[PDB]
Amino acid sequence: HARSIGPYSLITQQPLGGKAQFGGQRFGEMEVWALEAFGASHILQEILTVKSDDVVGRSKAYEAIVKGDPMPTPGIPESLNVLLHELKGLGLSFSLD
Amino acid sequence: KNNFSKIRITLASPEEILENSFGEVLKPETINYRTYKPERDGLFCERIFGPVKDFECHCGKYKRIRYRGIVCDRCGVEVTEKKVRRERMGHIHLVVPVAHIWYFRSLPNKIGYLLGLPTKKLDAIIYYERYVVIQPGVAEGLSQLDLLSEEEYLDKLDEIERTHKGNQNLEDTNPDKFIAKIGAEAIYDLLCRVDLDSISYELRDRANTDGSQQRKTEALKRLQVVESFRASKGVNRPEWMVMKVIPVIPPDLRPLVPLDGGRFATSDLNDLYRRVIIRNNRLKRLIEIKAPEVILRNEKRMLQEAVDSLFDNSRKSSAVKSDNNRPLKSLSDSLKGKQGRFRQNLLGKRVDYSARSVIVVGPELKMHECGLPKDMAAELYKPFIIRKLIERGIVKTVKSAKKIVDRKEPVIWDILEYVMKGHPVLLNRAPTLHRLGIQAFQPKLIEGKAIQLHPLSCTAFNADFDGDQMAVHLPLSNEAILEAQLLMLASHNILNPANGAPITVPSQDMVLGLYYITKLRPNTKGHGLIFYGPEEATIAYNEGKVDIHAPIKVYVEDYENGELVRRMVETSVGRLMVNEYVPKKVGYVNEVLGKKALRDIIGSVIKICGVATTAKFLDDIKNLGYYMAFKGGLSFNLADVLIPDEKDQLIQEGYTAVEQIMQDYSMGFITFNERYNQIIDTWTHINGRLSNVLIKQLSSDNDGFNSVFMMMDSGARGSKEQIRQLSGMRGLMAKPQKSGAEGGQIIENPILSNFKEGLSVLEYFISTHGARKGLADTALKTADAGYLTRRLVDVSHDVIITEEDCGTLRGLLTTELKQNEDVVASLYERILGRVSVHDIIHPTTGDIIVRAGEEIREQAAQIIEDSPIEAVEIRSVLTCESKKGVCAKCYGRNLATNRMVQRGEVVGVIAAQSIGEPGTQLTTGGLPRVTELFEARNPSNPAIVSEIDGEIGFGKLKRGNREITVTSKLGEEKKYLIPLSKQLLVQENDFVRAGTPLSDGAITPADILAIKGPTAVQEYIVNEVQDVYRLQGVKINDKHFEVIVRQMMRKVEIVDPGDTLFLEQQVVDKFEVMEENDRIWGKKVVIDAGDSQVLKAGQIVTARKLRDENSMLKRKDLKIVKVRDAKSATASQILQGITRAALQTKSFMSAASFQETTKVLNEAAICGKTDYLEGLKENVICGHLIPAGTGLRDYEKLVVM
Amino acid sequence: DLDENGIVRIGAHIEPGDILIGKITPKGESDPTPEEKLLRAIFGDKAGD
Amino acid sequence: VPMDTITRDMVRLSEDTENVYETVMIIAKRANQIGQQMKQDLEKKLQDFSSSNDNLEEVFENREQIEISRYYEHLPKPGLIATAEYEQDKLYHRMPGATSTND
Repeated sequence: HARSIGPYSLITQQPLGGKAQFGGQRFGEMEVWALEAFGASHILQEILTVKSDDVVGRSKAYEAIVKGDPMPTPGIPESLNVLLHELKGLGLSFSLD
Repeated sequence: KNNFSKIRITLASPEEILENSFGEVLKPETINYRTYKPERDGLFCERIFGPVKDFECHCGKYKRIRYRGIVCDRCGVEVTEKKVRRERMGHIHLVVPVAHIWYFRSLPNKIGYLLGLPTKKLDAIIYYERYVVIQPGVAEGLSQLDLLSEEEYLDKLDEIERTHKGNQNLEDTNPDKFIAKIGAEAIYDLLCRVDLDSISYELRDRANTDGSQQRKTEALKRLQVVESFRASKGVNRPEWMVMKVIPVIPPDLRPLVPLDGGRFATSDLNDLYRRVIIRNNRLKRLIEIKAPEVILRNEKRMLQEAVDSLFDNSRKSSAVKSDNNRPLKSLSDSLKGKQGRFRQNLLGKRVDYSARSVIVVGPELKMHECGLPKDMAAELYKPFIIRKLIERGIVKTVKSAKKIVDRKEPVIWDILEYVMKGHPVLLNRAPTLHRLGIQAFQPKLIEGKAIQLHPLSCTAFNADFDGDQMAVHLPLSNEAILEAQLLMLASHNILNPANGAPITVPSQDMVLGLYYITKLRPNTKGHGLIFYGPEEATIAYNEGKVDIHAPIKVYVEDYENGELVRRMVETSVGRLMVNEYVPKKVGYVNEVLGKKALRDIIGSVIKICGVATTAKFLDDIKNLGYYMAFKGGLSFNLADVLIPDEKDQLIQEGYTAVEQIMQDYSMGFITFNERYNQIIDTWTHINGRLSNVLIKQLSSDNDGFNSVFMMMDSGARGSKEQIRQLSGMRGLMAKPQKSGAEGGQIIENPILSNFKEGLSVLEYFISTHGARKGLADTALKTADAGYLTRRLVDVSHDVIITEEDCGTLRGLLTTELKQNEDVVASLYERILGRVSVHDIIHPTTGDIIVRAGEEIREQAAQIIEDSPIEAVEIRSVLTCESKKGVCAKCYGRNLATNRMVQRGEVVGVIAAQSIGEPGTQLTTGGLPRVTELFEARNPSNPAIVSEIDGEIGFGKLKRGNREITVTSKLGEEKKYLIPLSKQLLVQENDFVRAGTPLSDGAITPADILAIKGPTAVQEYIVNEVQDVYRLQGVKINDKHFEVIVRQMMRKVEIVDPGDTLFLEQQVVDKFEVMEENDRIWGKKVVIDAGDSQVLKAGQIVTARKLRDENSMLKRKDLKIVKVRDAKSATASQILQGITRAALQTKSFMSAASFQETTKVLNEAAICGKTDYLEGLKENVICGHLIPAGTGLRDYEKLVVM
Repeated sequence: DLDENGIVRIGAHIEPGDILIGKITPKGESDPTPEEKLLRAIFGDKAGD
Repeated sequence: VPMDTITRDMVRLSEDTENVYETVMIIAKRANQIGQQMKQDLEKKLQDFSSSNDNLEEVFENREQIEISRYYEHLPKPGLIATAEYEQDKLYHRMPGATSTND
């Protein structure tokens, strides 16, 4: 099994796998530590931002690679968007600085 | 925007709320689930939560993307994509004031310290059950702060009645209204109409004068809270703490859908909001009508309880069900989900450009290539292929490109061949232990559906070829591919970060072939002739006039250190063929080329000429020895294995000896166990005398070949034991009895038959017994090692080294350790690669060996070892002056290459992995002692030090413990308390020293700590772990370990903090702030007499009062400068455990995803702190590039792009 | 490969993605506007929810 | 100088360039610029070449546009070029924003 692009879930922008639907492999903690050990410049960043869990960013990066711009523009994952939303703020003081 | 750092938290005001809210929730129901239609103004309200699906409203008026920008008349909904739903809020406006739970469940409740009330008393005043004076005025005898419930209003009112003049004659214009309330409104008005600056200054004055222990302690806690509030100037005023209106979450994170059984899958939080809203509605219904005060009290208190439960429930006693109780899940617990939520899947993920398949051995590819089935390659690289079809021009649409790349018809794979050639791929193992489990490669097409992989790399993966299913990844960004083919690629990764061993020692078959070529047979084809080296040897072999092997004399060139001698060596074609490939910088090779020697040679060549060269060497030696092993045609046969004739003799012979020792025990003079011992001894003797004769006879039959003999002796695979089984007795086997017994004592009769002849039934049964015993033992040992591995890998995580030098000309005195019988650890590796301090010369005159600040080299190291020098001074990652890191020159050799460590590379996680992984072999030793030493725990077997010096004179004994002072020329006789059941190293007339241990067991960190310094304690524990890891036959250079200990010396305890909590027993790593800040930053302005300009809140004007009435009530401060003490910040460094040392880390995300989110968010939102994201783990979470590797230089260094 | 009875007949080879069992269900559980059911079920392709 | 793309093995960059990792990044930048310039050049001149018609069939009418495309497709990827620039060491690196010796 293998996969490049595939169907997207409705609970998170992560595509599941299992060869029932191709999906991918678990990019677990230990290889996060391995790319830590050497100086992962954009490997780790694109793994945790655009390789997975950014359907908007994934669509943009795909369309760019096919459209001739290989330079990405990584932003903020929903995990942090979720973080601001789930923390619930209160009387809300998030930052713009 | 998204690019960010430097984040700040505060508390907002209610007014800013509803700016992002589209309306109040006015319909209390959740959703019309019995019709599945959306509920207006409900918990699932499109009007307040926007579109429920991309470009639609709740009534289905609009359902398509064509409706950009239109608005539904029925519901206040933008008709656009679903995304906008996940950001807008709604709100719930609470009718009655409500006090916040989070403040209340804080141990240092800021309200509690500020107002100064008993906890339960204020709980009561909030919960409506009692009253308290709020603004009495000219009250007859009751102060502002009394505790009282009933009838006070009657007495005060009927005594006071004067006139209605102060806005209902109450203390907003006029006192004489003794007024009391219940909680929220009173505290609201009090806080909103109170000031604390003068309170702060009088707190100063009382801390100068009032009661020291209780008053100063508690009121300085209060002072912390108040000046933390005041430290904010975009001030977080306590007025904001009231939760008058609470926003509501999008249903997007609280889905609802009807499953089977008439049940809808909805968040418990939805039910909680439903309940809170409906109780607010009942508050409305039971208050808007003129109900008695009891109804109002009950409803309001119930609503307070409801909202407190919603925001965080289960704080009060919860229902207990023994099997598995299920209380309503809460919002806070889904926030503070450390290992439930925030640990595994927050980081573990899906991936979208990966593949997975089975692997197979590669006997043709180079060291930087891999074989890749055609479809995996046809699929991973698909987008690049798509672009290259685009640039062909033949295709205009990615749909057509997909149509042509899927069905894969007779068109070009040339693009796969090209792209595959400069776009390396990351090969990925599942249980990665240390980095050498992840690499990059250049991929190559092969046939079929299997991954071909080079034979010499797998040992890095530490795998076998059973059929595992390795993973592969594709980078997609050119910075990533450069990092791949510059640092990742396998050819550069040939060394072991654990220690200087080489990783790709070749395997059984290559060593067998090489052993095949380089033997020495006396008389064969073409004995005794003459050559010139290359040309004449290759000619005479290539025409069968000499075989592969015959002793010939030849004229060859080798360097005598390191020149240029060309002599007549006696050697053989063969050795010539290989030595054609040993580089022309070491000389010529003349030995039988085993495994030992092969490792020696690969080491010498790497140390003399570097990585690419030693790589090419290893590749070509692979190829040639491997082909020669094949063309030799080596195989196994029965006639190969000669059982010794004498075995039939020898096995028989011992019987008669056994016979006598039988009859001896028959006459009973000999004990049973010693009978056991004697018989096992005799059978072991015969076992050995058979095995040795066996092996010699095996050697001598050809001396040129005996498949078993060479497979054994060349170290391809095998042992003396295995071959003895294949041709001699099975040996002895144990009687384990498997339960309640040590095993131990073994069978009286050995398993004399060997595998050649076959085994009787009973012996094979005994063998099955023992073999499955061993397998069970291995399984249980693996299970035991798993926990050590996981925990000790979870030891540590931290940040990097950061300077090119550290100035600290105060390094360690390094010497070689010998443990009381011999030396077990050499200085050689202890000295190697570590920068030196003072230029050293040989005792032989006039020979500078080193220049200061130079990389010490292996040759220099050997010269030093030969020299009669004893020790040397070199730097320690410890003594680094450079805060927030370690210096380049501090640390030394890189150990992955063989160079000096360079700026920008993370050493810590490397040290962690390298020190943890050997735990799996680690078999008192083990996890207990390791974690005992890291985590600063008491040995529970109390060893102490002498802590002074003197000559030992024995005092009084036999108390069950020993009160003994050694002696003291100083003049003391302080008596120590080592119990008698503790082994003592003290002997009379000996001279002990200060800090010297006297009793067995581990010395507590405190002793050596206080009397010897952090360097002493660290070296002690470094030595200890090195001892144990050595005793378990695994080698690790101390540097890795030495990193870890540094992190645990970083902490102090402050004994005299005149201007802070006096108990902030903080990290001495944060040692800078200890005097630099000095609450006033070095007492620069601690003075009022001249000018301070900050304390001008006193009536300060020249007016004989800035110059004669010097400045203020205390003439300067009337005892000491503003402090009543000089304000030292006295402290003493104290060691700690790794777990807590991690716990005391200073960062809010760092702690928040570590432990107890509540406490840290409390302290933070109190302090209103900003965090600039300048951390490793923090920035990992934020999803930006980390402050290492890139994030030291090229964190700057970005213009031009 | 499907028969006229909405299932694959015996006697065919299958390339991945092709229909195996034809299940088409006018489940009007969308009580929020089943007129969408009818509207797209009268188009001819009859996706019609 | 021809490269004929292979895998690279380096110590020379420790001679001219002070640090390995900074070396990696500056190579990355140079590769970036080289890629951008080639991509813009190719796209402009190819869209000029095919401005007459953009249909699927019409692109293959002479086989020479395809031939030139695969010739340039036969040229090494930018990172190879940048690396080769450092073995030739025609470039110099300094504090932020080091640039080629093109002047």
